[PDB]
Amino acid sequence: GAHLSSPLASIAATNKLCQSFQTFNICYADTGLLGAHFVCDHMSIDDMMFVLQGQWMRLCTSATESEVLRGKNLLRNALVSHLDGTTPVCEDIGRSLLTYGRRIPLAEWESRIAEVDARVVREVCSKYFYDQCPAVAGFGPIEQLPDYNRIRSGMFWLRF
Amino acid sequence: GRQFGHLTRVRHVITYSLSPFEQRAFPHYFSKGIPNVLRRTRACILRVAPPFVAFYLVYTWGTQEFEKSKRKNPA
Amino acid sequence: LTRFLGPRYRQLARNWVPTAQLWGAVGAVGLVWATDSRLILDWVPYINGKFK
Amino acid sequence: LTRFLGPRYRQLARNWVPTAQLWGAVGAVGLVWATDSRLILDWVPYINGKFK
Amino acid sequence: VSASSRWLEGIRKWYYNAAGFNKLGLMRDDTIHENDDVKEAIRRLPENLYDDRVFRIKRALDLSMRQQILPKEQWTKYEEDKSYLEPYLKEVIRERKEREEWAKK
Amino acid sequence: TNIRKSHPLMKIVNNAFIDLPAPSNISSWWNFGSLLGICLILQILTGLFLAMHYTSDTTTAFSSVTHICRDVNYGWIIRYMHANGASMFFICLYMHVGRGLYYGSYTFLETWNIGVILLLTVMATAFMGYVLPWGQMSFWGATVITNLLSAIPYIGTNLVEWIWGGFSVDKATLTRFFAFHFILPFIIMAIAMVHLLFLHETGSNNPTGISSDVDKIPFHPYYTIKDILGALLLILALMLLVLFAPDLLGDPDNYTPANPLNTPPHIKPEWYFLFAYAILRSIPNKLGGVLALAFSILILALIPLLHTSKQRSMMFRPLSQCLFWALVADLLTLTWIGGQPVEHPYITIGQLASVLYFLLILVLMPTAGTIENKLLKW
Amino acid sequence: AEPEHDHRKRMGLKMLLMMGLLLPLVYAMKRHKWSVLKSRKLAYRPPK
Amino acid sequence: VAPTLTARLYSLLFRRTSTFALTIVVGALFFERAFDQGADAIYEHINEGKLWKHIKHKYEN
Ligand code: HEM
Ligand code: HEM
Ligand SMILES: CO/C=C(/C(=O)OC)c1ccccc1Oc1cc(Oc2ccccc2C#N)ncn1
Repeated sequence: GAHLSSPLASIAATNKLCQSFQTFNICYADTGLLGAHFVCDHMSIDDMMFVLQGQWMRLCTSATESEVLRGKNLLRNALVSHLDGTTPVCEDIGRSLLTYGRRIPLAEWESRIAEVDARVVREVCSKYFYDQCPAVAGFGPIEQLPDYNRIRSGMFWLRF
Repeated sequence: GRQFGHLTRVRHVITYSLSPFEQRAFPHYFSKGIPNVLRRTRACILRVAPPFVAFYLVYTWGTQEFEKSKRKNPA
Repeated sequence: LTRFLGPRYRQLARNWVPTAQLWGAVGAVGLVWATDSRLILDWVPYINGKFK
Repeated sequence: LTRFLGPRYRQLARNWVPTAQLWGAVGAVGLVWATDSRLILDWVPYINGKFK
Repeated sequence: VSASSRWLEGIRKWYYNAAGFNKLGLMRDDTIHENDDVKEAIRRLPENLYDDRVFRIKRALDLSMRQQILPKEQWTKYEEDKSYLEPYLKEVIRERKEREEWAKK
Repeated sequence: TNIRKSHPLMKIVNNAFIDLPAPSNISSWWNFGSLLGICLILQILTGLFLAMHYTSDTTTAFSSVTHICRDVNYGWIIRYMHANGASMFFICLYMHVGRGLYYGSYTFLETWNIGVILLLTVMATAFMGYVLPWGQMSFWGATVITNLLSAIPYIGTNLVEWIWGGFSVDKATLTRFFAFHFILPFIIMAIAMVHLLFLHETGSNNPTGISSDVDKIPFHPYYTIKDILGALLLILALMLLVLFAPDLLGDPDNYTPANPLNTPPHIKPEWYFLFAYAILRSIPNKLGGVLALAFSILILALIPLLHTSKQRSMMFRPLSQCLFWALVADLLTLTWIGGQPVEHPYITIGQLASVLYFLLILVLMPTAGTIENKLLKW
Repeated sequence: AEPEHDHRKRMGLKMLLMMGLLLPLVYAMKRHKWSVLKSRKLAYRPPK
Repeated sequence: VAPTLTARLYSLLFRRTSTFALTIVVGALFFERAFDQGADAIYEHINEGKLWKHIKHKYEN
């Protein structure tokens, strides 16, 4: 509920701003899709866009040491919890050999995770998120879904 | 006052849009533009012009008749 | 008062410091240009043209 | 226009006629008193006191 | 049926073409002013007609904005201008007129 | 949360200028609403800087205006900006009203009716504003128009002498006209606010007269940037006048001080009153003059009750389109006749255009709408 | 009668030269933002 | 010229709204000098000799 670490998650629960959201980093050869998906009431699309976009921007300009350690910790946990039993590991062997050419050992993933301070997050986020044109897909009761120009406008901060 | 999300019921309509940074502002400015203005002039000249042409005649005659009224050839 | 004193806030200040510096430059050059403040404008090469 | 023409409306008019008459009296005496309209006020006994 | 009644029909086809809503793909009933009887008739339409109506209005507002018109073949033909609102609107006015006859006695 | 929505002040700004659902398809003819607001602000800002130097007495009324243009630092720029801004305001009022008539926007009963009150108030302002320089046209325009109120039965002469502060347009008339000219634009702005309150209730109409609910776009950034471009065009037209032709739309007699004993050869308004000035001289009766003169503007309040068409807009209405342009051309005829003397061809065609104006609104356009319905089997 | 004459012709040139730079530029700004709507494509997909 | 003049202008000065405002402000100062004088110079050519600035040397002391 209200006590959740993530600002978007906490505001979304408190103000009943959605039924769900999820971040993603879909990977392809030399390209991919990076952002969020959410499902919400017809009247809640605008606030949801605002609160999410503002989060991308907060992180792009003003990410902090503590929250970045949490993100590192969630990832360490995500990576270890995922590689549990023969089916996930065999999948990781097959996929990694096609996409990386080798199997990247868990110690190396940790090494590459441990490297990521706040300065890294806001630089890397800026490279991809800051002042970029999004791909937007909308379905359902979408009268309140922001106009593209306004979404595009939420991709930068006038304050920064 | 009404806001978005409370306006009306719309079903089964897909809108495809492009970012302004991916597309040009003046796509075919003169090539598509010039034919279009001529087309909508043609579509309206029969409704807009015939009152003005009528005023022009009532103006041109009126001004002419005003000048040639004070002067007189016999005493 | 005491609530805003911590490691995160020092980071948050450090993060917004180049930005708050650059807005000061915007404000200054903005004020200098708008008033035609001669004291500062006597130093700049092309704008110098106001020979008494 | 044609919708307001019927027995009920004739009754409704008859019902509000003494009222609409009395508001006319309020308006008239109101206007007469506020302007000091001499033409009408020359007729009333105590208000008559304005000897030229 | 008649030579001059074919002429009233040809003058009507002329006006229809001059009105030019068909150039924007609209049907006649799309173009009606929305009063209380009209609002109710739209409300009373089945799903398929309402959805088509919405799209035709959507399309014409889009064309209006970009100051375009449809290709000639895609114009609503006078002969096939389906008067979909007619029986609905006639029924709403029928109902209103009754209420008004009742409000009279 | 977005503070644009929650904050009591910003809430209004968001609902009025930012997040307001606006039709996708509104013409350049919808621009004049914002342009009128620019013109009202422009008039307040130029008018005030003039009031910082203007004297309200018959003695140096003319001299203060001279002092502004001659001695006051860039005073000439402000003075012609105000005088041309008043005309700019009037070109806009007319496009705006015409747009309202063509597109059926008058069916917004309250919005439109508040706009009729708005037109009368801007007219009353400009009339009083013109007296202020105390030129020949300033005085003689004032005497020729106020004297009409004499024609009202019984009340008549008492009214004129109450508006006059004496027995003619004198010392007192110049002073009170300044007071009323100072207060009116603020009362205009407050009515313009109530105007917009009533508009936001329904939102804007559009060139088709069909509802735009299915295709609404946010006011920002579409109508923000379109109103910026439109204002840049209004500044172009205003600054073309102020900086190349400052005396074009004005009368030369205003450049000589007022003289109650000497009447000028011609007595003509600025272009924006010429149509109505023509209607007045067209009818020989005194009272019939003023009653046709009031009916010249007050008629717009009847226009909604004279709507006969099954459709809102004239977009799909060719019979009505011709009779509309006839009204614009007829008003241009009345404009021409207003600035002309009362001799032979002009008396007849003047009153011919005058009877046409009223026939076109009261009888002709309500008939075309009925026929257009019959043609669609409606 | 018109002492300002020379000055108004001067700023008038500056007015025209500025508007000649600003008019196409504000037009291009409006045209940029509006291209989202001008190139938008509609498709109507009603059920079976 | 290897990345475009516009590409290097976005990277250095248009990314941050701070440097965007700064480039507008610094660009407004330098534009005012080049324009005011440049338009005055054009005004000199269409009114050659007619102006007091050309006459000046006639009445000296
Ligand atoms: C004091 C000058 C006036 C100002 C500041 C003003 C303000 C505006 C504004 C901002 C709009 C919205 C934008 C637009 O549609 O143009 C508008 C629309 C409207 N105004 Fe005015 N207006 C004034 C004069 C008038 C007059 C004289 C009338 C009628 C005699 C009028 C009646 C209307 C109507 C009917 C609309 C609705 C147009 C529509 O959206 O379809 N207004 N007004
Ligand atoms: C509704 C907006 C306004 C309109 C339509 C308007 C109209 C006019 C007109 C037509 C003139 C005479 C033009 C001339 O001969 O130069 C004038 C002059 C004047 N106005 Fe206004 N005005 C408005 C706003 C105001 C306001 C708000 C003030 C007070 C702050 C004001 C104060 C003056 C003064 C002092 C003059 C006399 C100086 C002069 O003639 O240049 N005006 N105005
Ligand atoms: C003091 O005179 C101001 C004038 C003015 O501002 O003209 C634009 C003016 C100058 C010369 C002659 C008359 C003048 O005043 C007027 C005033 C006037 O007022 C109305 C305008 C529109 C509709 C009705 C009326 C009335 N009554 N209609 C015509 N001329």
